[PDB]
Amino acid sequence: PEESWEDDIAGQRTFPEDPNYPVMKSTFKSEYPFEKRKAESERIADRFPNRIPVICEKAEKSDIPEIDKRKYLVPADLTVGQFVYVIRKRIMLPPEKAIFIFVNDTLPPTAALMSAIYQEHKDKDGFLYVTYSGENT
Amino acid sequence: PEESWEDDIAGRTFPEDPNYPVMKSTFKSEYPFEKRKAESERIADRFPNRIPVICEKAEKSDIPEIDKRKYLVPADLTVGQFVYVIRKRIMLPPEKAIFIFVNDTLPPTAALMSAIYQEHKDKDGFLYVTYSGENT
Amino acid sequence: GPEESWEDDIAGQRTFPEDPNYPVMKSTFKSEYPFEKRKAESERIADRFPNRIPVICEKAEKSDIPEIDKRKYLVPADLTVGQFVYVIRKRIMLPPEKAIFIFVNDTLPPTAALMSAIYQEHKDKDGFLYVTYSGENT
Amino acid sequence: PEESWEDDIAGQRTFPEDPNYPVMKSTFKSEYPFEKRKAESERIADRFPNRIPVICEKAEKSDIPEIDKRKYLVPADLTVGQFVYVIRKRIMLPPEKAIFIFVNDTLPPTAALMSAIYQEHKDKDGFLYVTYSGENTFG
Amino acid sequence: PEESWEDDIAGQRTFPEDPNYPVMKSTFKSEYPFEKRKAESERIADRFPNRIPVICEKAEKSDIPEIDKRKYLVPADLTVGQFVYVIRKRIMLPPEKAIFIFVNDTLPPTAALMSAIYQEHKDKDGFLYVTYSGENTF
Amino acid sequence: PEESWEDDIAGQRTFPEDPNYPVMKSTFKSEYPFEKRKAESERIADRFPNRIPVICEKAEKSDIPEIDKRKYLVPADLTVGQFVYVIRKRIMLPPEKAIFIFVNDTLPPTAALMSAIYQEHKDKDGFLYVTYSGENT
Amino acid sequence: GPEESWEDDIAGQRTFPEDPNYPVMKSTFKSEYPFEKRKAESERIADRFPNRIPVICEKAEKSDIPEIDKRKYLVPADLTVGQFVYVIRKRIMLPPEKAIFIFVNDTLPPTAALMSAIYQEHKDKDGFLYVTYSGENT
Repeated sequence: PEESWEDDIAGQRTFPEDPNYPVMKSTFKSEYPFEKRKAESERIADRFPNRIPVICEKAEKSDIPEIDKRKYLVPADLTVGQFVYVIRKRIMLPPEKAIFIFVNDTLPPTAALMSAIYQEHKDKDGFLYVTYSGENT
Repeated sequence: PEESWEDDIAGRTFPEDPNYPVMKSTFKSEYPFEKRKAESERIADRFPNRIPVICEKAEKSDIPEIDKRKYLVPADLTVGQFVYVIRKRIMLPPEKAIFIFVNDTLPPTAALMSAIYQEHKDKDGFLYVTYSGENT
Repeated sequence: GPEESWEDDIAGQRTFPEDPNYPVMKSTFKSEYPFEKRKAESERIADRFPNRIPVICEKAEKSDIPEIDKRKYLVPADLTVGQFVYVIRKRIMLPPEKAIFIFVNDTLPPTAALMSAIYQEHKDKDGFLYVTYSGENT
Repeated sequence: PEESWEDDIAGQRTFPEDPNYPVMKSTFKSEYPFEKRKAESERIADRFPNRIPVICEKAEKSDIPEIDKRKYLVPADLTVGQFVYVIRKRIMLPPEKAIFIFVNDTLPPTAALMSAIYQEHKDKDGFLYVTYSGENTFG
Repeated sequence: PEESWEDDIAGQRTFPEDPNYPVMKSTFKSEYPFEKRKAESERIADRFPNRIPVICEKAEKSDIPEIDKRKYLVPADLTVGQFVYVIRKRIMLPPEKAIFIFVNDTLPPTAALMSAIYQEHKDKDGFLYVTYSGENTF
Repeated sequence: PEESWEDDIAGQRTFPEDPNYPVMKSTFKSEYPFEKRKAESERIADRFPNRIPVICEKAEKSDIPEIDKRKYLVPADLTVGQFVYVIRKRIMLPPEKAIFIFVNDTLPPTAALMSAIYQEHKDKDGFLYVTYSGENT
Repeated sequence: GPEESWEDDIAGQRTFPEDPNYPVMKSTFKSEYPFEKRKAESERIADRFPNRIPVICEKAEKSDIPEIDKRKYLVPADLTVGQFVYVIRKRIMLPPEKAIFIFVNDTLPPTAALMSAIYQEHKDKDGFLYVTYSGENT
């Protein structure tokens, strides 16, 4: 025959997390040496003008959802608030939950342009590093 | 497998996040007078020949923000030059007008920032400047 | 959280361009106010401040000398031209190595002329003494 | 807003002279060749019959106030003293300060008529040159 | 620009005399000691043999105009009247107003020669002192 | 600073008479009544006994110089000629010009004594009136 | 104008020269008047003064005795020569210490002679008696 679809994953209305699923996420900087990161940023900047290459990773201690995407090609004219919404849609965080982002331990203002934040805060490797979190540090 | 760069964000008009909570308060409201006067005193002692400007956006204006509001302006700079410093900091395109206000007046372009400071400095030693995309 | 620190990050700049789109317009004093208002004003101020010459001091249009937002000067009658000139200098923060010139009726008043005497001969029909300053004699 | 009047200069501890306001003082004679000057004095004689045309300039070394007027059309019937008072009014020299005038380096008597002083002391170019000072700069 | 001539003194309400204009000249005899005066007159006689050396000053109480010349080298053949006209022309006294002169408080006749007046009235110091006035006081 | 002597009058092309110098040009007799004149001559007779009191005035039609002295106290022994020289010197008439004197409209001889002239011609008031002139009437 | 004062300023002086140009015609009576006029005059006198001798009395030319302007003398007929001589002496004011002489036709008339008798003998054809006076006897 053929298997039928059944809505049977009711759970005990708390769904426990698997006790032994060992996925070992690392920081972007730790996975790639500096020279590789700089070559990549130069290549992306050349290939995508008017785009800010953002490495966006989750704060270590925050239970805000993760996602497998950390590379964001942000149009230079986007505001901080707009980029934050891009992240929200990507991780599918419901609007009632706050989201915060950090560039070097500071909360960028909503109406600042990503290009300006980049101009001030880009890494020596050419990327803009952004941490996102569900709680203010 | 490494993650690929994708030009997938350019996709209409871009809505603002509904719950991204930054303080967004005025400098004077965040710090008491005595702390502010102490700061301006120290900066005057630390950076001679510099005008310490607290530069903030007018609340009702949709001109971009930036995270810098403390500006150490060389005393010989003109108003117009300082305005350009603000523009480049917030990256306002040149086709868009920018205005600044000291005591609710548009200071002249060719005035020296040192003279504007001498006339308009706050009781706490700072020069408070508001920037805007409009002049209402 | 962390307070913004002061950075001396503007002085090191290679250049300092003037802003290309800061649309402030400086009007002539006479052009902003009708005659009868200005005459009423000069009378009112003269009455309120005896022993004072009320001067409207504005920058010559073609001069790149610094401007300033003060143009109403309540000058002691006993001051000389030179002393008043120094008052203007200090107000606009023009460094002393830079020459400064002023004009009443498009003529350069001599130092040690008294402002009271300059006023006696050159006061406007509206009661103010109009003085133009410039960094380049014209 | 509109700019308000403030009496903010009267309370100054001092009032220095400007260190770089360069006025180029030139004697009237040095500014014009003899031809222009004689032509002018003649024109004035024809146009202003009962008037003595006086070029009145400050003695260089004197601390008396200056003024930008140096051409004085003095009615001929005026005495020296009356003309001197005209100078005082024009430069606003306070009465407690003496003032001196000189024609050909001499102090004319107060009751001489300007017409007579002109008759004897007029320049070859038709003008009467008188220098004023706050002291006797020829004694 | 260039200063223009203005007939701006003639319209004045009044014409007061200056309140602090100094008189550096008293009577000729009192300003110089006798020996200097006699030496001077001798010098003039040597240099000018056909000249009467006159010290001519205004009477004290007279409002007739003054003049700065008090030394007159009068030709000996001049009449009193001719010398009187010389004084009138020097001080610019209009002909409609009378002029009088005095030697030793007396009016010399209009047709006496100045040499004769000198011969009788010369001072001990060699000069002839003449007082002029607009009225007959003595 | 002292006024210098300048020969600035002799140069002149002409020398006009003053148009308004009003000095009385009148005769001694018209200025004083007979009583005052006789009183004066009597006082003089007492005060100067050996002196002849002469009132010497110019003929009015004559252009000869005047002088302010008209009272002459003449030594009794002087001749007419000597007295004439006294008049000439007082008025400074140059010798090349003739001089005449008249007593009662007659030319007295140069060698008569003034005392004799007085004896014959004295006025009723006690004076001797003498007219001098540059012309002979 | 104060009254001229009397001054004894002539007698003082050291010399008293005669005027160098006082030209009075010295002329004898006969030379000035023709015989007809003289005779006519003497006849008029003879009718008008019948008891008077008409004498023309003039000074001798070379004599330094004083002159006088009277030369016509109407002499009382009873006068002696000497009395008439005294009349001459007093008219010319010759002091008595000095001698006086008179001449009729170059001869000295006696003192006690009557003038009428001298006239009878010496009268001119023109009717006058001519007498010359002098300080010497020629």
